[PDB]
Order: sequence, then C-alpha cells, then structure tokens
Amino acid sequence: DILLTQSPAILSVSPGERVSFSCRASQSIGTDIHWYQQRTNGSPRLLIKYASESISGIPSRFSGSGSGTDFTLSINSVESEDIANYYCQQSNRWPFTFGSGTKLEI
Amino acid sequence: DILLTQSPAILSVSPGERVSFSCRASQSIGTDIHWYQQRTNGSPRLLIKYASESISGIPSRFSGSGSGTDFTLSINSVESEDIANYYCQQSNRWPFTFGSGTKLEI
Amino acid sequence: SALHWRAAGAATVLLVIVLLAGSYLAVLAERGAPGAQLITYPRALWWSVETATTVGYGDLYPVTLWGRCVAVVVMVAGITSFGLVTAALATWFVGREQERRGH
Amino acid sequence: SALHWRAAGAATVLLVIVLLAGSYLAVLAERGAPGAQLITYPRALWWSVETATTVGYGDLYPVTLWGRCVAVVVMVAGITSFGLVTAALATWFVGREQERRGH
Amino acid sequence: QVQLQQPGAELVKPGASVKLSCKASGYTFTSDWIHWVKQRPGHGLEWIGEIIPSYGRANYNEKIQKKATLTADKSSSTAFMQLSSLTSEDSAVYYCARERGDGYFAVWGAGTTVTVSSAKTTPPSVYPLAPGSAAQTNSMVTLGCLVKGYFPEPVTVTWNSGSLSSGVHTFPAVLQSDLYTLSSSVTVPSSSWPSETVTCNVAHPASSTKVDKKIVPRD
Ligand SMILES: CCCCCCCCCO
Ligand SMILES: CCCCCCCCCO
Repeated sequence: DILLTQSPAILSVSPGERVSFSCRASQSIGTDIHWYQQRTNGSPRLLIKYASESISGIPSRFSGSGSGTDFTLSINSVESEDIANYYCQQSNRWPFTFGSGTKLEI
Repeated sequence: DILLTQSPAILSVSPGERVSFSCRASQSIGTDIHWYQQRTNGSPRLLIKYASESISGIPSRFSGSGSGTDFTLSINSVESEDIANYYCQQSNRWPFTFGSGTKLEI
Repeated sequence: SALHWRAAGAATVLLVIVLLAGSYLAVLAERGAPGAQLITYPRALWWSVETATTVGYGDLYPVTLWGRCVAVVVMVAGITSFGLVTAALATWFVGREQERRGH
Repeated sequence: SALHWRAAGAATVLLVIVLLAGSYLAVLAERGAPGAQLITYPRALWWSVETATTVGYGDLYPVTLWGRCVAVVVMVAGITSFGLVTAALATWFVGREQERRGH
Repeated sequence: QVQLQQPGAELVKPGASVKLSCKASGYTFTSDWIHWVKQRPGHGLEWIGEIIPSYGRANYNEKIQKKATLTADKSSSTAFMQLSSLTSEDSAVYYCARERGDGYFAVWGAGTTVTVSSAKTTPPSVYPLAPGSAAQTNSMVTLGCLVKGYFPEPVTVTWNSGSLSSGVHTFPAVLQSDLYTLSSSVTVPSSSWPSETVTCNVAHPASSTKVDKKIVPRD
C-alpha cells in the first residue's frame, strides 16, 4: 500500500504570504494525487485533482504541482478562510490512501 | 518533476588541473542531460548535449560523462576563461528542469 | 453489401462493445487487489485499446485472475476483428483481380 | 499495376505520413503533462514506429488523453497497412495458383 | 548573426504589467519551441514556460505562480511574454531560448533586465578619469570613466567602440538614493596614450541613450 507523508504537520505563515504543503509518496505515482481542505467541524472539500487540475468554485490562489513521488499544494497570499487541515490522497494503486494531513496557522 | 542536485556549489582548483562538476538527478534519466556555461553578466552557453556529445566551437578540454542518475562535466587543464557558473538541465521528462549551478574558482 | 464488408462492420461494432465492457469489468475485477493499477475507467479504456491492438506497452495490466480473463477476451476480440478486416480486404482484391483477368 | 499492389503502395505512403504527423502531434499533446516522456521529436518518431508495428517495448508511451488518441490512430494505421500488404500477397499467390492449375 | 534579439531593459511600476519580445533569425522549423527563463540577481536559472510558434500552444512551470502569458507572431518571427501585476519579486533578467524539439537550448537571447520600481528613469552622467599631474606612470597607464546617477539597471560600457577589450574591468553598480553608480577601468601601454585615443562608450537601454566620453590628460 502506498504511504503518503505530509511534513511538516503544522505550517505557520504571515497573512498574505505564499505557502506550500508537501506530500511525498513511498513509490512513484505519476500525477495521481488529489488535495482536500477540511475546516474545523466541516467535511473534506476537493481542491485540486490529478496534482495540478483546478476545480470549479475553488479560489484561484490555490494551485498544485509535482509528479512521481513529490507533490506540492500552494496558496498564493494566504488569508483567514484558508485556516484548515489539508490532506493529499492517491489513486494510482489499490487501495486509495490518505496522507496524515498538515494544519495551516496564520 | 525531476530535481537536479549540483554539489558542491563552489569548486576551487589550481590552474592547469583537471576539474569535475557533479549533477545528480532524483530519478533515472538515461543520458538526457545538457550542460551550460554562464560567465559574469553573460547569457548561458551550451557546452555538452546528451551527457557527452561535444558542441561545435567548444574547446576540446570540455567533456561530459554519465548516465542514469549521476552525471559529470569535466575540464582538462582549467584556465582563466573557464571561470564561470555551470548548470545542468534535463529533458527526459516534462517539464525541463535546471540544477542549482556550481561556480568555478581558480 | 457483400458478406465480408458486412462482417468487418459487425466485427468493429463488436470490438467497440468489448472495449467498453472490458474496461468496466477490468476495474471491477482489479479493485480489491493490493498493488493493482487498472483501477479507474479512463485509463482502463486506454488499457483495453492497447491490449486489443496487442501493443501492450506495459504501463497498465491486470494482476488478478478475473482481470486476466477479461484481458484474454479483449485480446482475442481485437486479434480476430483486425484479422477479419484483413480477410475482407483480401476478398476484395481477389474479386477485382478475377475481373481484371476477365475471369 | 493491379489494384492490390497499388493499394499496398498507397497504404505504405499513408503510413509514413501518419508516422510523421503522429510524432509531431504526440509531442504537442504530451508537453505540459508532468512526468510525460514522449516529448522530443526524434524519440517520438521512434515511438510511432514501435507503436505502428505493435511492438510497444514500453520505453515510451503517452500519458494524456490526446496523446493516447494520437496513439490509437498510429496503431490502427500500422495494423491496417501491414494487413493490407498481407492481403495483397494473398491475392498474388491466389492468381498464380489459378494459372498453375490452368484455371 | 544574432539568433534571438531581446530589448535590454524594461522599467515597470508595481502592480503594472509589461510585454517582452524575442525576435528570431536563422533557420526556423515547425518543430521549434521558444522558451523563457528567469534569473534573479545572484540566483540560478528558473524555467518559466515554452511556446511552439507553428501551433501556438504554450505550457508553463506549475511550481511557480503564473505571471506570464506567451504568444507568438509567425509573420514577424517574434515570440512575446506578457508579465502582469508584478512585484519586486519579479525583478530579474528574463531570457528567451530556442530549442529544436530535441531537449536542449542551442541558442539564447541576451536577456531583458526587468526592474519593478516606482522610481523614475534617469540617464547616467559620464565623467572621465584621468590621472593627476603627480601620478607617476610605469609600462602601463590606467584610465576609466565614472557612470553615476542612473536608473534603472543596467548600463553597458565599452572602450573604443569595443575594439579595446583586454585590460578592462567594469565594477558592479551600487544603489544609493534610488540611483546607480559604477566605474569602468582600462589599462593600456603608457606609450600609446594619449597618442592613440581612448574613449568610453556608455549605453543605458532604459533611457535609449548611448554617450561617448574621450579620456584626455588633465590640463
Ligand atoms: C469473460 C470474463 C468475465 C470476467 C468477469 C469478471 C468479474 C469480476 C468480479 O468481481
Ligand atoms: C486524431 C487525433 C488528433 C489529436 C490531436 C491532439 C492535439 C493536442 C493539442 O494540444
């Protein structure tokens, strides 16, 4: 089973600065990585699919990049509403697996 | 995306001695590596293509070797005009990427 | 018109049907097997085509018994269909040459 | 001369054209996709030939939707062309045997 | 002949945008791709994106914030890069390069220095540097020219229209009060000056100016 490592577990940034979340897979998985946002007491929400594909309704400051084993979710000019937990998930091999998540603090 | 590591960042050699620059790729890329020379205030200049292929007009003391993940650019009998920054670049997978560069000091 | 042209047409339609069903069934057979990669429909359809044409790059392939059985059906359907088209072309050339010879 | 020989000739010319266009289009379709390797023309032309012959070593292959569509066209063009040549050879042998039998 | 021609500089106010150009010459093939590379002062080379003129399709580096939009004019054989809503983080030299579809950058443009600032364009004042009357000379004599009060970077200093290249040092500019200042020095055989003229040529692309200053002994 593919292990997804998200480090650091907590990321602290000043308002308006760019921030990047890291997700590393235990083996090469092309671009089969997806990112979710989960605010306090809320359900996960799809942000980026297939490493860099934008989703309708998601602010343009959200983007993703990477292929192989290393992936990144970036936020241009972070703001208060971005405070949440972020998870990556892979669909390259069965079974689908999730990373441990990274929390964003401002 | 393929990460190209160039270490050390600075290489010091005595005049006339042989010198070798290192470029390591994060994954196996055959011989799809190219080397550029950039002098102070100048534009990059292609030195070697496909790891070891010589380019017309480039001094014969320049040669390259390697395949897979480890590549080397070598200069036989280094001279003053060789003082510059050297970069490797890969074209095995999209997108093309550059190494961080190594500076030559005499 | 002629039987060969009709048969070739039917074979092509049959193949498309096998490609779609094979894609669906391959995913159904492969999910549940740790390590399998033939597990999403878009790439499974791509897999079915490179299997039916016998190209088999090796980017995707079944690891389970039922996925492999599905694969064999797709292989045979592709080989048979393309072969039938070749036979239809041969029949067309043979008929035209008989005419050309005045037979 | 005969229709089959003409058709085989045309098929070969058509294939060469598909190989060149496919190479160009594959690169156009694949650049922009993180991880793709079918991104330079010399190797893309090599890829088109091993695809058209159905050898498919797996050293190179498309990862995008449009690169895969281009691949299917190359596959079908190769299979059809080589198949047409086989049909032409069959027609030639059939005609010669009819003569040999005095038919 | 120069394969890729790029303007020397562009001054941009924060928040504004600019359109860089890259005119190509030499053989042009349908398989040609034009690439753009960014280099901040003191930093390495960063790939921005590429465009294939024969088809007009462009791809961009996903690892960085998208600030560029690439286009190309097939008739004038010119590729363009539109940088929008820039910040000081966008100040750098932007190069265009040509790749024949085989993975390497065979030729590069000279690069366009883009400065994102609110300051105004100011051409430089060029003063001569001749030795004093008490300066004793040896086999060689050293002269130079002072280039100060200009903005933005850069300036290109040559000696005798480029015919004089050996024995020349041009120092890195220093910024003070929103203005740059630098000096260039040249050393020629003492016997050749002032017998043979020595002149410094200073080009400041941002202000479309190029002035000459002859170096003559102090009266
Ligand atoms: C003809 C082969 C049919 C195979 C069907 C496989 C179904 C697997 C379900 O788990
Ligand atoms: C017949 C298939 C044609 C596919 C053309 C792909 C063009 C991709 C451009 O981005």
